[PDB]
Amino acid sequence: AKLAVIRIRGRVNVKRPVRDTLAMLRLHRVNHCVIVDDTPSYLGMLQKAKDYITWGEINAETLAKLIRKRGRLIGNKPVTDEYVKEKLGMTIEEFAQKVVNGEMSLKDLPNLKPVFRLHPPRGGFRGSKKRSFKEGGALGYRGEKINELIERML
Amino acid sequence: VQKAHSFRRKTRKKLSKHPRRRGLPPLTRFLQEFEVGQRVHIVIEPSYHKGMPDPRFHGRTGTVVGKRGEAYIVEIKDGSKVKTLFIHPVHLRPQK
RNA sequence: AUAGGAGGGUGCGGCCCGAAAGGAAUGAGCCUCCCCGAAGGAAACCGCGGCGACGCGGGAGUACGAGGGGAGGGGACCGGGGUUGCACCGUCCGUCUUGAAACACGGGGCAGGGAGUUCGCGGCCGUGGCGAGGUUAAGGGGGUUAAGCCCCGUAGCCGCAGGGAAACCGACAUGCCCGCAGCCGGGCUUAUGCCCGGUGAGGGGCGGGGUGCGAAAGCGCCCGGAGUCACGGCCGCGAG
RNA sequence: CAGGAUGGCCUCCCCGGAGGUAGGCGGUGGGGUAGAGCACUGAUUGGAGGUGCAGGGGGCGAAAGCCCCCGGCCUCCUGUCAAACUCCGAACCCACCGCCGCCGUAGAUGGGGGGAGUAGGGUGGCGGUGUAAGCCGUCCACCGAGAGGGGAACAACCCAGACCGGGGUUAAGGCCCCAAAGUGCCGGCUAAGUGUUACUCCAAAGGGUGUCCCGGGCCUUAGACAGGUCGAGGUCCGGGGCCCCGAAAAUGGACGGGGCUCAAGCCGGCCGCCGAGACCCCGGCGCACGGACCGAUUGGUCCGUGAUCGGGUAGGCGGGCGUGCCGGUGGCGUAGAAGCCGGGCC
RNA sequence: CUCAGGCGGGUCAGGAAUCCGCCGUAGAGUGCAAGGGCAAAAGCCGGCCUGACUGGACCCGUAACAGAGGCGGGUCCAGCCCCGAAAGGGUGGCCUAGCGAACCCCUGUGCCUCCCCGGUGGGGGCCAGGGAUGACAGAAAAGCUACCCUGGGGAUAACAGAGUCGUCUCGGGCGAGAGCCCAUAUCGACCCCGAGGCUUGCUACCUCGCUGUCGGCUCUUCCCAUCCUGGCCCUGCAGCAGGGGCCAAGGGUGGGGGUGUUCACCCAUUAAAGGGGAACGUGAGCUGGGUUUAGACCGUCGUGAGACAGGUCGGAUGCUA
RNA sequence: GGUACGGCGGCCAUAGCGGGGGGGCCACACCCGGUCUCAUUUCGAACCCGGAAGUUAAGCCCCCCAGCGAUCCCGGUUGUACUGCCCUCCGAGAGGGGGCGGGAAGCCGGGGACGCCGCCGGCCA
Repeated sequence: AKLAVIRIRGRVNVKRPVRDTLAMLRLHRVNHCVIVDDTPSYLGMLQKAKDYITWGEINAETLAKLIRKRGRLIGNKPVTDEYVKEKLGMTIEEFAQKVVNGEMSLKDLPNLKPVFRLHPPRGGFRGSKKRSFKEGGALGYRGEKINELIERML
Repeated sequence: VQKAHSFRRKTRKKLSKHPRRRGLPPLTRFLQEFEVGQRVHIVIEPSYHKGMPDPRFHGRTGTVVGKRGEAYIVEIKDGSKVKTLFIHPVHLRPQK
């Protein structure tokens, strides 16, 4: 499946291994989101950097909304229905559905960058950024509940 | 008190041998052969004192770059520089 | 003359000055009206869930929103400056030090003066001339108000052949293999572009050669032509 | 040994062309730490059994010797150990391979050249030492060389890494007043102003029919305990939460202060709101890289990419501002030059 | 060929002399510390020998990563050899310690060379071995300063502050034991848990371009772990008195001898003649007896200059707020 | 192709130690004698030379065991001891704790285990 990963903690008091892991995950700043595969390598990277990120499974509807709102092309240009139809012949909803189902990867939209720069959540995070989501914080594996966070951050 | 590094410095357990492994080893390791470009581990045999590499390198994997006499030439990467060692095959092991 | 912080910072309000150099009667502060609008973003009202704080769906992505435009009214101020009031913040400057507001050192005020300079040798780089050659020193001749200007001056220095303590001997103007740029042929490709094949200056790896040690093998150094002069700059050693 | 040199770490330029590896997954190998254990070495309480074994006390002697306590050695049972022990043994770390991820033809890895500064470190976790403070190493996280928002102030703790003008939302944490946001909601506890302290920067052994609970044994609702008569739960034991005693200091005074008792304290949870230069959006500046144009020497204009550019001490590199004199070029001035006081504009 | 140690047997012979069997994973040995390695051996016993040699190449360690003179080690080529039937082994000791630059000198061995040329005596040069610097990456090397001077350091001691509380003062837990019986009227062994910062010590955090020492006099103030004064409780409290404890810091806590003394000792009174903090309160308030310069004497030590937390005599105290 | 036959080996105890039963086509042994080859720091004990009168008693070969030793699997102790990363979580302190990721040693009980492979010959066929 496809996993959405959001960086939570900042860039200070982070040791070199985790810093490099996050850099390779392309989460250079806070409130940044990426979509990755569910392969063992990526799972190991998430396990390594689990104390500064949260992640979960993303629905087709949430992926489509994220692409339409925060999806940006090279040059920080908006992703438009005209452009998506021209370069794929399908709507953003069908593109997201196919991506989630695994028919093809986001990389098949030309000039689309892998990073979504989300907005701070409405009402803030419902837990401290120093404890895992299971305990009641905001870090660690979140499951399907990451869709609510994605909605609150667009 | 600072102590300089010697050949057998702090090797009491590294160069020790199992009580049930005493005596000379089987001859297969003695008579094994390698080819240029092969990768070989370095596992020192305490009972054979000739052609022994420095225990500093015990447990590392190197590349065979030739063979002079009965000893194989193993090229290893210490830090960033390249080091050449001459090791009897009894101390070497193939990488599967 | 009831008020506390290194004497300042951000924002504005009193009082005062505002001819020129700043805007402005070809119209200032100001007042009224219309349009678009990013991130963001209500409420009235109605239905439902929770013991409760409250929340969910419609209202609605509506009202509003940085900023971007248009129209009408009025008719002389806005910008700027001095001082002071209020709200919040702010424990001076240079210095050694792990650590300076420091009960660590140097600090009454103002004006002038004040601290990587010159030569010799060596290593580099930026640029320019000539180029298997480069360059003159001392000095000489012409001309001139003059020490400027013009011409000569091969002594010398470095480079052209390296090895060796010395005696002494004394080498590729290319015999092969990879190969970047570039060029040529083909395919994909709207074009830049990508892939493949050949050739490939420069660059790299072999082969062969000179010399020292060696009985020899074999090793060290060197060999298929780029150096020299000049101006400026950085550093090294010696001179204070 | 308050000083130098060679390295490590920084900066600037060049060549050389197709790979590289801080993180992850699997695999091929190495290890002897934590823990554990007695199989080696060395310790360690008692009981049983067997051994004259050159112990030692005695009985027992012309000599040859035996009869018991006690010492030693061996086996078993029982109760304990090891930084300089190991029959075993992790987490974890290291080398090499294949792949994912990231960087690289806008030139990495790597190589040559020029210039440095650095030879007192501190806090924080771990290891050896020390009564402790501390001393000495190790980890590279923060200060040194670091803004802004908080913990009352604080170097190190929390959020957070910063070009300029604006709008919004969050972070640490906070919401009775100082002070922006709740005298917010549900169940329970404390009566001590205990507390109102994340850490920097908070006193114990022992004890409490003080209270709120959870387990277990005896009796066990007119049958239990207190005084064979009453007539409903009694009598014990081990535990959990809060509080109490144990608890004495010197200028007058510290939960930051006022103050607070179904809290404005504490335990288990929840619902709103407030709050940064962080994150999002709009406009502007510069820098890095690539591209197209014009200027007769280092220069100028515009376009494209930047989530993967914008703090900074020692130090390295680039551009620019200002002063005296000289060779040129173009000029100003007694209708008022230089200089000097106040003011406007870039 | 197999060791140490042990069991059973045997004339002298015994615990132990030399011998015969069985068991025996090394419990022996391996030149020397320790670790590692060694059983038809690397140990014990013998035969032969001198590879503990000559001319060279490359590589690892000292010195990881990451630079190095000198040195040690490893893998090899060639020459001449040793053992062995052969393979195979030999460049010292089974591996890790036992050692050292420049200049100069000595020895070996063959060559090159010395100013116009040649011979001779002698010298110079290349290669190899050797003589040492233990402060061991290599000076040739004794002291006092109180007559001292200079540049610095709070990178570093003494007084004072700060941290700590081993030590010191004080308190608590259990209760063996002593108390005619009775652990708790009184004392409280062995052991264990704490407070203070009033003794000493430890650390080296601030202060060395100066924060002027001990004691005494003067003066102000504060704490209670209370000596007297006020009020109480237990008692092995008859009274008069004693022992222990509690509340209580308003008041008092004095005068003298020797000694610089703080302190401690002593005297006569007294209700008692308590202990402590304030830069060990108080020198821009005082005094200067001691400490601690420059002069001098004695004892001891030193060859001497001289020194002594050993004595003794003398030895400066700045001020216009 | 058969063989209670040997020689050379690989892993080097799950293969060892200690026990019980069975065998001698060939073959392996014990065994007989020391002129010669060879040797005793004496010894034909070992080593060597010459053979088959006798024996399967021993070695050797085949089958069996769980007494000692070794080691493999399953269950319990047990996700116990220990440990990597984050933490404004609890403690006066020592030290503990929450989330994610690893995970023993010894002991108890039940099975396994008295070796498995390679090459070539002898005898028979």
